[PDB]
Amino acid sequence: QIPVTPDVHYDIEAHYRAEVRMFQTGQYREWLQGMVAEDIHYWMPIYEQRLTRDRRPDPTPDDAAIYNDDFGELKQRVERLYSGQVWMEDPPSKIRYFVSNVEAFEAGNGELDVLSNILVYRNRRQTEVTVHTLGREDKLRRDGNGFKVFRRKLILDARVTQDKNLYFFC
Amino acid sequence: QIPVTPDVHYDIEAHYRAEVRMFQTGQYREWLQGMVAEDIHYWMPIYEQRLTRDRRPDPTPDDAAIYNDDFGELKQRVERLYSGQVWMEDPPSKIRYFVSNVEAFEAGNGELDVLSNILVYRNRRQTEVTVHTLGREDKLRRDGNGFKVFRRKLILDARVTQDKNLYFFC
Amino acid sequence: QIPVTPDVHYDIEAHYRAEVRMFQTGQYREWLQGMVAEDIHYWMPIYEQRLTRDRRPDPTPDDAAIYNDDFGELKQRVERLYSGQVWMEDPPSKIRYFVSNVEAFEAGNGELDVLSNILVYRNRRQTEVTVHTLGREDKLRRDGNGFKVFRRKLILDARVTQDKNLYFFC
Amino acid sequence: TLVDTVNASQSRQVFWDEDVYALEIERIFSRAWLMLGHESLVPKPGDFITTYMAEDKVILSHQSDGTFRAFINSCSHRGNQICHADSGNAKAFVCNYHGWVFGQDGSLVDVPLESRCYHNSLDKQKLAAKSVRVETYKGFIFGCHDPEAPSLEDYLGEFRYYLDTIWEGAGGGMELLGPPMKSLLQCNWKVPAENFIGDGYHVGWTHAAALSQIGGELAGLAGNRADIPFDDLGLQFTTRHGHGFGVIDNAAAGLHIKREGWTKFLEDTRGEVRRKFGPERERLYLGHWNCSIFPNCSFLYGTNTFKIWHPRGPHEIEVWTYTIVPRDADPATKSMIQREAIRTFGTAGTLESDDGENMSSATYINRGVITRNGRMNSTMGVGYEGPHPVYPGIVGISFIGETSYRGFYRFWKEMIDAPDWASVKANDDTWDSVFPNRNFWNEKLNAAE
Amino acid sequence: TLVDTVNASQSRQVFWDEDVYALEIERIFSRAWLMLGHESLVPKPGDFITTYMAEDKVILSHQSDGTFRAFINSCSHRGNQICHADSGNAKAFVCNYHGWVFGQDGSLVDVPLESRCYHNSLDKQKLAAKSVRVETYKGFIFGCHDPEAPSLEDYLGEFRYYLDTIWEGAGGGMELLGPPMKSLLQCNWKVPAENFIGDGYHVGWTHAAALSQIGGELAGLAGNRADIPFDDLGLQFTTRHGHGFGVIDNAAAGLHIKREGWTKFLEDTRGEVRRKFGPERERLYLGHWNCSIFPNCSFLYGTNTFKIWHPRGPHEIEVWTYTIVPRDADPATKSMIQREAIRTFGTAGTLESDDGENMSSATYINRGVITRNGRMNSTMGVGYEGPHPVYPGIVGISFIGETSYRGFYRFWKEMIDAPDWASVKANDDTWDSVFPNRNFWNEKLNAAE
Amino acid sequence: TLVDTVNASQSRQVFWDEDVYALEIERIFSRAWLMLGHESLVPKPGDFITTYMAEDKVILSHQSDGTFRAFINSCSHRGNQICHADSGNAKAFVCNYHGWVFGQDGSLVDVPLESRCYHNSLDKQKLAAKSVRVETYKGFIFGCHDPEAPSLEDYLGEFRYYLDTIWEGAGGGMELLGPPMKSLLQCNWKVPAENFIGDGYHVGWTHAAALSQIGGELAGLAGNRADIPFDDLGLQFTTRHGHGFGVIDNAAAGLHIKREGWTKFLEDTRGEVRRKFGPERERLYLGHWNCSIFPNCSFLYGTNTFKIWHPRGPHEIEVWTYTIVPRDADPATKSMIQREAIRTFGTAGTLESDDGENMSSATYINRGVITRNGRMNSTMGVGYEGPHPVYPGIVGISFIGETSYRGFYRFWKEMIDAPDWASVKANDDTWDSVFPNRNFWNEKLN
Ligand SMILES: c1ccc(-c2ccccc2)cc1
Ligand SMILES: c1ccc(-c2ccccc2)cc1
Ligand SMILES: c1ccc(-c2ccccc2)cc1
Ligand code: FES
Ligand code: FES
Ligand code: FES
Ligand SMILES: [Fe+3]
Ligand SMILES: [Fe+3]
Ligand SMILES: [Fe+3]
Ligand SMILES: [Zn+2]
Ligand SMILES: [Zn+2]
Ligand SMILES: [Zn+2]
Ligand SMILES: [Zn+2]
Ligand SMILES: [Zn+2]
Ligand SMILES: [Zn+2]
Ligand SMILES: [Zn+2]
Ligand SMILES: [Zn+2]
Ligand SMILES: [Zn+2]
Repeated sequence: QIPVTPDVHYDIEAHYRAEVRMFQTGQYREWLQGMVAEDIHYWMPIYEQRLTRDRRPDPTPDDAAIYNDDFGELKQRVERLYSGQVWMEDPPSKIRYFVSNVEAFEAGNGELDVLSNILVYRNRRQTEVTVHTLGREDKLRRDGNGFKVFRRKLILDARVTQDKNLYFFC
Repeated sequence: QIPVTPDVHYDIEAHYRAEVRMFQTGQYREWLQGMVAEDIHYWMPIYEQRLTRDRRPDPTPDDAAIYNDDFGELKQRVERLYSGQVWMEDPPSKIRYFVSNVEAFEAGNGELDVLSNILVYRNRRQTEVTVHTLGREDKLRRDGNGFKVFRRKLILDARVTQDKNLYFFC
Repeated sequence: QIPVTPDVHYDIEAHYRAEVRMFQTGQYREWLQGMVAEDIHYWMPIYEQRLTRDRRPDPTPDDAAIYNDDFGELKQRVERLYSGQVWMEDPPSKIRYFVSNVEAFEAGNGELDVLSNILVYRNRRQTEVTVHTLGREDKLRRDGNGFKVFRRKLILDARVTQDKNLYFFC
Repeated sequence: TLVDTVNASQSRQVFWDEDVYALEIERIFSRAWLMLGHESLVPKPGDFITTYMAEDKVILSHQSDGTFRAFINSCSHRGNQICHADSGNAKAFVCNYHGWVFGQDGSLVDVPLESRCYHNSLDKQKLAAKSVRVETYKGFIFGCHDPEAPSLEDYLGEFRYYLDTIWEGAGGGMELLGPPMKSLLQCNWKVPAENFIGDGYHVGWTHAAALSQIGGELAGLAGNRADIPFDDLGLQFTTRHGHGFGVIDNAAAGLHIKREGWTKFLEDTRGEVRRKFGPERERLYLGHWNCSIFPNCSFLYGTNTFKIWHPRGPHEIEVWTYTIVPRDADPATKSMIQREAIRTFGTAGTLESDDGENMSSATYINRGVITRNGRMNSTMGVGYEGPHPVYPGIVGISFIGETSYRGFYRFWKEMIDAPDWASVKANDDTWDSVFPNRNFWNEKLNAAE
Repeated sequence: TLVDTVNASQSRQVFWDEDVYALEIERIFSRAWLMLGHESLVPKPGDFITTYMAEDKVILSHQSDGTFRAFINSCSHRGNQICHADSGNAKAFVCNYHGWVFGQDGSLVDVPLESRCYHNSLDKQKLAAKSVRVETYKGFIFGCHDPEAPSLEDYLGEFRYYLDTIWEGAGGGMELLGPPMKSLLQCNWKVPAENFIGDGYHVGWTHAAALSQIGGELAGLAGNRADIPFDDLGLQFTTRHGHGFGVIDNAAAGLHIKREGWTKFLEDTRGEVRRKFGPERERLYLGHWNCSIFPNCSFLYGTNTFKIWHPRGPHEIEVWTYTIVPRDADPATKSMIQREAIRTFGTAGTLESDDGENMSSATYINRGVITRNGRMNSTMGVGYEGPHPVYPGIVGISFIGETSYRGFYRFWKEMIDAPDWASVKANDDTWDSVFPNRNFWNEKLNAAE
Repeated sequence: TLVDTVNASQSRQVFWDEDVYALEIERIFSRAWLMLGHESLVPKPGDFITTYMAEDKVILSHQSDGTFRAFINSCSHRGNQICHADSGNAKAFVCNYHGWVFGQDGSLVDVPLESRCYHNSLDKQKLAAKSVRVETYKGFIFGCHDPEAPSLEDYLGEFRYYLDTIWEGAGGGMELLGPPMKSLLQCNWKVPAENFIGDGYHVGWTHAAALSQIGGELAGLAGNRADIPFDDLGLQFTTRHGHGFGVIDNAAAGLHIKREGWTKFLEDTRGEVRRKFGPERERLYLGHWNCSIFPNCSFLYGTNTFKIWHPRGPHEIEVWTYTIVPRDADPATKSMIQREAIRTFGTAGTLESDDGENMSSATYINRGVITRNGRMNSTMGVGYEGPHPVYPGIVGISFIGETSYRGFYRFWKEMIDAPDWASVKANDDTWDSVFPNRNFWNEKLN
């Protein structure tokens, strides 16, 4: 539960800033390689609107989710952008991330619990624009002179996704 | 008007980040006592579209304002969300803040004049989304170890509020 | 290029935070003097939707571009806002920047290659609101005060501008 | 039928349908007197505000002689909007396109290059901004488009009996305090209208959290419990031209947590109000109102919030929230009332924030075809109402009722059906025949005490 | 002419025109049976889900007596939405405005202050929420607004022959898994409908990226090569009431890489399916389907995605994506099929993300006046279709064909032209007269073997 | 009535009403010649550009033979958009849905699995992309849907007299320079159309800051002062087919700060223009133009900005801003003209940014019912106009006038009333009857 030091906070901020640049420039192979561990659990669960008096538990990885991939299945998603002949994405849509509110915590065993807000802006073709807001929850560990995410939970704000798809990495 | 040191800038940055987490998680009671002074003046004046040749003075606390609260009147607002059973907020609106341009300046008696840009994304129900850009002007003091705001002037950009309400703290 | 040190990265962040405040407050003359070099090339190219198989070169500062100014032509744009009696600006329209993903690199000879994401939110009149997202590539240069940008390439996301104009800096 | 006055029910098409909105704009907003503002918003010569009359942008101005004139905020040259400022002081309004100068009355007074380019051939007399018919009552400024419409006093009519209790009262009267709080709400204009006209029934259910926290007198409503006697606690009124309001006895300063100056003002003025108007209106002077003036003005006397619902189509409105305070009250009391009113019913009000969904959901639920062909019920307290031997119009036994609901939609049906004001004025003697219980209050009063 | 069944072509006004959408809402969505959900979404007594019947919101609830009931999600008082939760368990639904308590079938069970304010004069039986006809078929819950319509059995009719193959199977049957993936797609509801009914032609071109990496059986489709025989590799179907699907042989576990549980399930159950429904339907049981149930439900058996297109005007829809799975399959297998179905055809699906523009572009290109006056072609496989001796309805020779397209728009044309079900039911004998080649499969099967 | 040609006034329903816009699309943009582009945008054989013809998308393509064909950007199969690229080079356009490839002229050249799935039972001649008529005038490419319409040269008509002054000039002519600056402005398409056709009256008022800052000969217009003689400073023109423009004398390079290439080009080429087209058209060649070609194209010769207003309904348009430059000018001059044109009239132009609200406010003020029932006034200098002895069509005294305004809405009214071109072609000898003073220029010159 102990917050990280200012010097450690910079490196985690700088890690996400580098990570954002690789997403926008389209360097997913190079991201999957450095900044992602082989025991990754990329998870974006489906939160349904319930009453507050409803006593059911929050969605688990076993339940329905937009993303629920391991490294191998996450790699399969990455190769579609590279090797694929996707007609929607010639040319690639311009995406731009806005990471903010980054707060790291020491989780023991050289692992860091990180919470942050993410505002994704997407533009494609002539006049099409879509905006998404997410709440990221990560577990980063120190691997060499850098970081690698092994647990990643993305909480979408909107119930109904006002967009053609959610095919973008965070 | 002396800008604060990099070490102090992080502490104010980390304070606003911890403050944002409490609004998003809905921990208003801990915010009200831990991050707000008992001589607080929460103020959001109503600016109107005037001509440049107009020489009337800018809105004061005596004039109309969406927020114009003391500590007890803020506690009146906080306990409505907490102990009450509002149907519009069952369940509860997803909110997310994006603080930027955190520029602090040193004032008298160990006080800090802080300017900040804020973008608030609110989601609720199925497809309802609203955005609010806002400018924040605060006076913070050092409640060791620790900050506590005792003046807070919120400047809304849009004249006509394109939302059901502005019931959210900044 | 090697990434800059934490201390240098802060000064560039603080430089942009101050720069944003000057745009919002409407201090364009003080900006041009302090924060802009006299050999500045303010450039915003008109990017085109082309197929992936098309192998034409990227736009250049002698192709079409929205901005393509030197220091003298930037003064012309600044002096319109000051001495000019523009009626669309009675009253002056509100703007709010949200700079994020700031990454600096040591170019050489006391120069800094800086990449950053910018989200501009503009408000005017009663209910008029427009949003713009763009990537900024800068070459900053050190001097007595702090920094001075001498190359500034702004990259718009949307092909068709959903706004009355793009008359705003950065 | 769009509205059934006999069974007291309305079709859901009224909130949704575009053709019904086309009729509303033709037959209600282009006819009835719409609330523009108040003397206090433009107190001195030269002062103006920009406001709407429905979807029409208008410029109300205080003239040199003391009178008030209004006109459409649109230049006669190419249509461009003349003044964009919310308020200010000016002897003329210049259009920002070419520079056509318009006077305080909306007359095209001057044009650039008239002798040179126009050759003095431009008939400026015929190119004035279309003037709006303006009339005032106790400071409150109204606006109308129809030439055949009656006067402002006749339009209020029986409702003035009530208005005089507060809008004159001890002698001071009341006034609005700007600038207003502007905000868009995704709903039909009638849903807020019917709510503020007599929806005391939702107050206990919707605002249970807010009222229970404040405490005081109005805390008993929390949950709408059957134990309490709602009939003795208040009444509900409606009138010929659809004006109506509910009353809660001795609860004027109910929601006010800081009510020092506001209650002391009432305690000082209640005596002279009793001698002027009587003890029947003294009861009202101390009570909490929830009024709607037809079509689209509403306010809460006591809590002192004043709202105008400007329609932006059938599925959207623009709420302009002012604060209504007495003239003779002290500056400190006015500001105290202003803060308590905005904290309760402002943009971020402790009560008004609860109603946000109730307005929108009622409108946008009619997006489905099977849904919007259904009907809405308004039969609460039907039969328990009639002409009072003291109070004018039709009165109800409890403020938690729908007498005002019925009377609102009754006049709404009358305006939508009638092709002109002449057809409306024909029903002056037979408007309240839909309320069949004639001998209600005579039996109630004589049986009591 | 909006649709031409003889020439097999349709006007582009079908996707764009707002008046055609008005006819669709009246003569299709307010007439035919629409997919509400499945009994697995509301398993226990009290469980409910809010869902759409086109643009009407409805609350499907599992009753205390055991039945399934549905009603319009709109209060009888002021029209306010009764329940906003996506799912849960509730014995009664309370409105957020005033507190009108509604029963499990939408009956007005109780209202606050009934004796006090209403004086027990409120006829609650007449103020029930608009109930909807609910009928189940193999667990799948449908909904209908027209009393004069046929049964859900008859509405499916000869399509039950095919559905039984998978929705019953080896005794287990299939069920939906939630919560669904809701997302807005700016397109007409018929473009995804016609796509998922028989568009094997776009699979090779549009999804050439995903099919190449996955490999297996469906990798050969990528690039639209002319060497592979599609007639032998698959078939296509269409029925009387506009229900139809394409089928690819021996590709049930096609897109699934992790298919061990799903593949073993088919190999264990295929023996039972061959006995029950014969070897003709076992062929389908082992193959990949692309079905649409008229009008707005689609699913892919094998890939196991289940979609419902809720129309929101002529140029927009809300896509609800469930995951269909067998009941008798293991909990681990159900979770495996869910992950693979969402990874392929979810909001961020590897295939679904390719179709995004294909749906929107076809609709919004008709913004031009000269464009939308043109026509669309659906003549792929004309002449090579007719009544099969074994299979009911009309059958096509290849899954890459537009027999399902023709049959979809033919029943669409019949529904749009007919004023009622009586006019539709009159054409039970002569519905497939537009398919001229009667002795097609008789000559084809005799030529073969 | 919608338009009053006699008193020179129009209803506010013209910028707002839906049914009027529905009639416009059908009786104008589907009948008239619309500006597609130029030969310079598609220089080599195979080059193409996607563009608009109102609300219809179209693909203008340079054929291998040399001619230019255009067709609707929509696949004949399901209606999907064929090409999404702004420009490029392609001998065939493949649809992204099923893979239907189309030729350069929009003909269905080939379809996947035509032997296997279709069995060659598909009339591909009839399933070609909806072709559009394409004619060119001095490089400038136009497009038309109506086959019963006249030729492009006759549609221009007497306006050709003026166009030849600049679009041919010394010999080279002019050409567009892309890529264009696309932007959405929430206003009716006619409001910019009427602005650029002859609204010199707004220039001194609206752009008082830009003119005073830049200075020079055009600086005197700022503020709208009565002392300056506007009759001597310029003239205004209007033709039979709705075309019209204003002109400022010797103001060509007025807005340009840096203008060594553009001014010296005019100084070298003015002698050739004087020899060919005479001194009457030499006057125009040196002056700053202010034109709109009916319906919905416009430009400014001098400042060298070129705009096309693509309507997206009655209350919205998409402005494509090209840069019109001379052919025979040097590469450095072409780039110099481009930067100055964009700096003045680009997306973030020093002048164009001022007009933003003037376009939108005129349209969206008619949201009110009482407002839209009012009328607009275009009566500045009525009577002070007529047939000029030398110049064809109708001419006005000053550039600060509404002669082009009257002429714009006059032909607009005619197109809206006429069911076919035969009704329009009937009134070729009686179009200028609305202008009463015939012997105006005969007496003025004497
Ligand atoms: C309609 C609107 C508001 C109220 C009301 C709310 C709080 C306190 C007193 C009255 C009653 C009916
Ligand atoms: C319609 C929708 C999806 C498919 C399909 C996609 C991948 C693999 C097998 C079938 C065929 C038609
Ligand atoms: C209409 C539009 C632009 C101009 C114009 C602006 C600046 C310099 C020269 C002409 C005149 C009328
Ligand atoms: S539009 Fe107002 S003056 Fe021309
Ligand atoms: S609206 Fe449902 S209770 Fe009044
Ligand atoms: S839609 Fe273009 S190929 Fe079928
Ligand atoms: Fe309320
Ligand atoms: Fe597909
Ligand atoms: Fe201009
Ligand atoms: Zn890193
Ligand atoms: Zn995990
Ligand atoms: Zn989203
Ligand atoms: Zn703190
Ligand atoms: Zn203060
Ligand atoms: Zn806001
Ligand atoms: Zn600096
Ligand atoms: Zn450069
Ligand atoms: Zn932009």
